[PDB]
Amino acid sequence: RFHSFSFYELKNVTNNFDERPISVGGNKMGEGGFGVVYKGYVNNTTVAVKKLLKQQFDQEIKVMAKCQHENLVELLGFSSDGDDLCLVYVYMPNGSLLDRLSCLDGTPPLSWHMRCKIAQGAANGINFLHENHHIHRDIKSANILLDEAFTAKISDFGLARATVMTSRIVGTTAYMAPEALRGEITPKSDIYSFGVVLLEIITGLPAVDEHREPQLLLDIKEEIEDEEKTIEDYIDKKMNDADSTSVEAMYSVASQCLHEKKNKRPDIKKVQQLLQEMT
Ligand SMILES: Cn1cc(Nc2nc(NC3(C)CC3)c3nc(CC#N)ccc3n2)cn1
Repeated sequence: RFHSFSFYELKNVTNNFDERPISVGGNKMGEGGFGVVYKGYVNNTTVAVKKLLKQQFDQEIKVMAKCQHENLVELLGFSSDGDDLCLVYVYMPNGSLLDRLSCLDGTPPLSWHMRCKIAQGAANGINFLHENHHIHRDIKSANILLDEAFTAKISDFGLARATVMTSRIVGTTAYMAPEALRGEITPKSDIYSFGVVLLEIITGLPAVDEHREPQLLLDIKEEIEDEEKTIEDYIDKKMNDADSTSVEAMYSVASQCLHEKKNKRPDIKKVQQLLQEMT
């Protein structure tokens, strides 16, 4: 299905992998899942080039082939010329949800209306993966990309897995479920991580911050339950269109996702249903 590249092609499309900022004159859009991503070109389509480990390259293509959905990023191609490896996708013009929440490079803050659509879209993408018996294992705002219409697209299926335990604990610790940190592999851990994403959407705060109390965003749930704070205290001030009702409705979903006991968390279908009722 995917078009097979050759390293020279990609070297050139990326202006010899100009690994520097776009502001200056480079091509580096960013770095992430065991790699770097630069803006590239294929005739009419702008591509994202993921220059990289081998087993994470092999799995990404495996998962991408069976999992095509409007809320999953689309893989167009790749190149496997030696130890230098490359993955190629439809370029997401509005980058990651993490970067848009932080207004990286001066992009305007996302409105509450836009935030609600992104949360629903991301929940729909997770639903598709769970329906297809796949556990993402690295649900985070850096892995939620935004297209030309700010439609949420789940990315990075390198750690994805098709109850079961592991010796190699992998993921982003600020987003990980307690049982995932203990080696358990369960789709219930993806729900917990999605709860952290929902808190990031409401607050616009990063999942972890050394210079903050609490350092971990997931801990604001406790502050609220203990009444040391309100959700209203944490609503992102960079919005003019949030209303208490839908904000509290999204917080309620986030709160349920963040249950310490995995079996007490809602499944993705209940999450999707609850986010749809919110609007
Ligand atoms: C403004 N801006 C647009 C972009 N576009 C973009 N960014 C991707 N990753 C980021 C966020 C690290 C750079 C990306 N990633 C994949 C999948 C992978 N790897 C597929 C498409 C992508 N498109 C980035 N900043």
